[PDB]
Amino acid sequence: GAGTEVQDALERALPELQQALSALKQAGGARAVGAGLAEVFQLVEEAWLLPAVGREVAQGLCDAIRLDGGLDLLLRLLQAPELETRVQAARLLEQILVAENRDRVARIGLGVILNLAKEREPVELARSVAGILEHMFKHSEETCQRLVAAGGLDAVLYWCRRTDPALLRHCALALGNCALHGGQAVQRRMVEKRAAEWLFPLAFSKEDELLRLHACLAVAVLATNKEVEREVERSGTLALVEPLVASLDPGRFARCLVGRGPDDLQRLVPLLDSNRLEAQCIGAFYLCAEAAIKSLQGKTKVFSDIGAIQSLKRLVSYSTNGTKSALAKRALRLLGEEVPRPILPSVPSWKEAEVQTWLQQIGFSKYCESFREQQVDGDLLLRLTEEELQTDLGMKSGITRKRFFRELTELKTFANYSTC
Amino acid sequence: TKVFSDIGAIQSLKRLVSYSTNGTKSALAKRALRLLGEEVPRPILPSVPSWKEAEVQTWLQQIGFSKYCESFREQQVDGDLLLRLTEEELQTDLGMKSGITRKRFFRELTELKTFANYSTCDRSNLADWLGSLDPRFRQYTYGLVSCGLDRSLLHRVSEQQLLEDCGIHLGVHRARILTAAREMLHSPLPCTTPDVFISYRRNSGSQLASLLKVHLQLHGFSVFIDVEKLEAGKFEDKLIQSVMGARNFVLVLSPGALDKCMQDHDCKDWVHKQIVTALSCGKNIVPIIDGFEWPEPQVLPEDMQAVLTFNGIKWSHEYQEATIEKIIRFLQ
Amino acid sequence: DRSNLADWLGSLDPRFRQYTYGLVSCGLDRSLLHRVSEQQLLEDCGIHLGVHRARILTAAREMLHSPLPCTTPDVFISYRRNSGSQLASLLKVHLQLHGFSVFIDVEKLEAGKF
Amino acid sequence: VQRRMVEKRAAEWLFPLAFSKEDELLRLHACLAVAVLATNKEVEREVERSGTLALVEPLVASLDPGRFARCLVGRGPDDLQRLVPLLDSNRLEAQCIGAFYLCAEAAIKSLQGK
Repeated sequence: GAGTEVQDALERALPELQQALSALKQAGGARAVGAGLAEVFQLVEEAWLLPAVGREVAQGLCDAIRLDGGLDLLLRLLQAPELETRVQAARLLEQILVAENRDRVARIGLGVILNLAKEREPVELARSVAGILEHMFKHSEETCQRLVAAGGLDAVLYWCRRTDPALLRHCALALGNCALHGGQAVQRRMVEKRAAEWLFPLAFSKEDELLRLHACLAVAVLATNKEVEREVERSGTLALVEPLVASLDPGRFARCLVGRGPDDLQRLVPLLDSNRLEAQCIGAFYLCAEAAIKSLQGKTKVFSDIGAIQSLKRLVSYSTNGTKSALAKRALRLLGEEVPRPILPSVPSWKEAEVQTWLQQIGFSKYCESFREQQVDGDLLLRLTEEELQTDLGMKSGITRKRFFRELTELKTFANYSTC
Repeated sequence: TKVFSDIGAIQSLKRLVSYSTNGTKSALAKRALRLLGEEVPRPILPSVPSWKEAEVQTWLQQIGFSKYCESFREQQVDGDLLLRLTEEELQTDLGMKSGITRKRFFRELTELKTFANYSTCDRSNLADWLGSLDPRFRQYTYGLVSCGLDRSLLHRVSEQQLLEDCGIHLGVHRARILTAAREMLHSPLPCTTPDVFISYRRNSGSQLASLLKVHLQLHGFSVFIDVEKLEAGKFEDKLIQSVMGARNFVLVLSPGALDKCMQDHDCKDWVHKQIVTALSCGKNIVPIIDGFEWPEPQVLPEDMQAVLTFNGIKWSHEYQEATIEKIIRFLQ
Repeated sequence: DRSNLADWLGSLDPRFRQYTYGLVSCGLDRSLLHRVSEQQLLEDCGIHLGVHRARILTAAREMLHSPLPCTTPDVFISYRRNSGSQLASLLKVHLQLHGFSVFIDVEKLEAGKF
Repeated sequence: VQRRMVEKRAAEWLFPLAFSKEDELLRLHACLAVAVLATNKEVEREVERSGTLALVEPLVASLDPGRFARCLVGRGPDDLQRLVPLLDSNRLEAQCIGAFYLCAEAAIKSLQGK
């Protein structure tokens, strides 16, 4: 297996990590410390930059740094009043924040980081600080809330008036991870601090493409917050979403990844079941990119259990948006799934045929027989009832009935009536 | 390691994590769970509205009701059909024949709702309102908002409806909420064009233009930005009207903006076009120097040379706040 | 319980105590007992002796009548982080027991927000 | 067809090949051959008399699944299924070679995640 090869690369790097750890123990003014930092940075850099299976190599490296020297070492280096020390150490952090690294650095010394945020002048420093927070806003709602009480939100917002590419990429990605990982009152805090009004200069850039894309994923998941929905819209930012999604391509940046796990994907399907245009389009976009990637790897099963496939059968069935429908179909075919036809809006005039078609298009094809028996058509459908279903159509589970009526409503919600 | 089971804290230790939110608490709980060598459950999903059948099964296990996971995957119980589960539904269709079971399942279901998030479904936080009423009134947030009700409309519900539609059964709670509502009506009665146009180089000043937009909007200034990324389609049709609608006219003097406006006597340059129309309508024109060097008058077409007469404002990328208050002093 | 519906039912009748949980499992307390219906006490609170129902209820409408249930620092503590800490806590206790809004440097870090 | 094979001394010519001191995949596949043959009871008695199934278990012991699973990067949903009958047989050789190839393809399909 390749695991032996990863162990091989480790048997090389771990000694280098010991050399570094040694080099860090001597409290050099700015020379030996910085040297050790810079080198161990490259050691884990080529680990991430390992063209072979090198992800888990870097994971083992950060594991060793946590089990040998921990983070508290680096934490104290962050309180060393010398800039360069802080900067380099922060760079190191920026590459070592694994989930467990996040847990530790949170529990022990996130407040130190919070002290680093108050100072923002060195663009190289600020870049690192931003990325660190970005990874940290992925940890826990409590962690976020703490970052919110602290100027852990003020800093990323102050940093939206500068021009560093990686910095702004960090800030956008950060606030996006925040909103998706903050919590109800947290999104509140976001908008109440003019969050969208500072996601604006970034999604609007003529400079970077992933910058705007993520910067719009942010406002998009925000749109899942009805409570601030009205303020988000008033910011004048959700306009930029659909044009941009139209502009770019799923695959062209799916290959800029090679993406997510079974939980960073699932935190997005709620973007597809929303009521708003922006959430649907960005959701279909990211889902199409990850569908291409997971089909390349062949891991096309996760989507089913998280179940976006059903939604992808709805952002077309009752769709009306071209870009939305196109991206949805593209993800459906990259997942190799039955693209349904756009159903007929003149639901009054549905004959038994489209009744059967529709019955399938909701995964209730299991009843198509019963309905073709009872001649359910565009009228007898819309006036279906409880006793009718449960008794004559044998749908014995109200839990079924409760669901069928749900979809039936959404259908009517789409249904046209110019005939009746 | 057997005493804990019979005293039964293990169940609690599966709850000081499941609906946990405290890091130290959760950590110590997991540590005890592993020292007892017990299945640490995952922190369940707060967006209970959006629970698919999967997490429904996961949760069903995480309460020791995995014995029903089969029945629920059969009935497609999800983040909605779950929250609206009822007595007859459970006992009859889901075969949970013991009410003593049902009484317990509903107990946990309540605690779940007590934790459940609703940022997708509520619109005006009936959640915290019920919460501020009673810390355990939160258990009917979805029970309500599944009936088109909110703050502003709670004041006219009947008691009966709250029994029939909202599915609450503790008549005491019914009277309590209702009385709270008629008071919500009484003391906290829920009652019922541009000013600034942005002209900017399509690439260079775009960044700073967005910055100015943000600033002035945060200061309450109706600002119009050239949202279009094409500079095409309707060639100078609606944007000119937007110019006419903005009393104040903002222009970012970015490097390389005016050289494509020089000697465009054909009025082809959209920026130039906006310059001419804003000049003609006598708007409050605001040019903003940032890295741009002043050109010759004659090299510009006469219809746009008038901008050189207005005050140039240099932008400080540091004192952007002071730069913006200075900018605001010029507005009308 | 939060406000001892227990002893209240007790002071009413030594064997009325048998519905404490029967009540507080319905969000009721002292201050809110005065507006329960009889029916609720049959349906929600699950008591069945209608005599007891009338008796409690009558007691409540009286609870409303005679015993109607109605609705920054002054002192800062500076102390050595280790030496005076004990005596500082003592002073805190004393002055609080005397009704003095006292602020103690609760933080054990002397760090964070400097 | 397997009849025709053995009747033409098939195993007796799979012998010089699974016995090679030269190639490792050569013998391995050369033994997979006699192994699936062993699923033929009708010739089972002749296969055994050829004196070839002896070499199977020693060889399987010698080599490794992964070391040659990486010599692939394997099969599809039908070139795999034509082998599980090697695991449900009654004989030692079929079981061992079947578990071997299955372990290699399990490593590969886990690498891909399939």
